[PDB]
Amino acid sequence: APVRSLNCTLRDSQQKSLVMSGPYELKALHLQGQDMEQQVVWSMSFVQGEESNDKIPVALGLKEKNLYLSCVLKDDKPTLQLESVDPKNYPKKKMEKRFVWNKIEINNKLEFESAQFPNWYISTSQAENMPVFLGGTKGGQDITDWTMQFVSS
Repeated sequence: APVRSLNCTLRDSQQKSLVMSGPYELKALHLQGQDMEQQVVWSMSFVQGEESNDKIPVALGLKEKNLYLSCVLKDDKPTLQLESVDPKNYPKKKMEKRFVWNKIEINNKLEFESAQFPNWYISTSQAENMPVFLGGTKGGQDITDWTMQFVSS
């Protein structure tokens, strides 16, 4: 097949799950039991780019939906957003740079660094039910570590 993908869910190091807040926004919160069902399921694609043993470029989109995690400048600052794309042309092996994320395997966790903006990571707040955002600080007050779970697809 052209581009390879696998389905998964993501949780931050504080065990918070992701749910689609608005139409183009994600929020992180502690979920368990029935609520679990609300969590977003992703289709992670292995696209083209600078690769390494612990740095794999990927694209992140919602499963079965033409929505992808993108990186753009807003108020002179790298920002995260969910972007709509033509459902016929995606996903592809050569994704536009703003859609590429470097999946980094640290200790036993994962970090998602923007390919566009070096050292900017998909982060979550310690707080409950807050938006997921792009952060440029490491080891600070915000969470930048994740674990992924593979789903039967």
